[PDB]
Amino acid sequence: ISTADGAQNAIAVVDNALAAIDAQRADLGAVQNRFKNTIDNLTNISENA
Amino acid sequence: ISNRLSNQISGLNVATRNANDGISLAQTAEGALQQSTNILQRIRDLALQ
Repeated sequence: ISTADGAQNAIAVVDNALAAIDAQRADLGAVQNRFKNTIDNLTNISENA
Repeated sequence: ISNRLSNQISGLNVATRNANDGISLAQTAEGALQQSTNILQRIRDLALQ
């Protein structure tokens, strides 16, 4: 960071960059929902079998 | 939206800090120029003497 010109450009870096973390955490959260729904159908196929 | 939003809130807090440090800086400039002002008033007075 130490230079001011790097202080602002830094914020551009971590701004476009931080949202990739959260893009993943989004995806994985959805994948956990996909798991839960999958299981909810899964135990039904189990019971019906 | 909560990650980005929280990051925004934190930046806003840091901005409160930075703006207030700016008020204090410009305060220092003000005072130093009060003293230089009083001096240059004085120098005017001596030119009039």
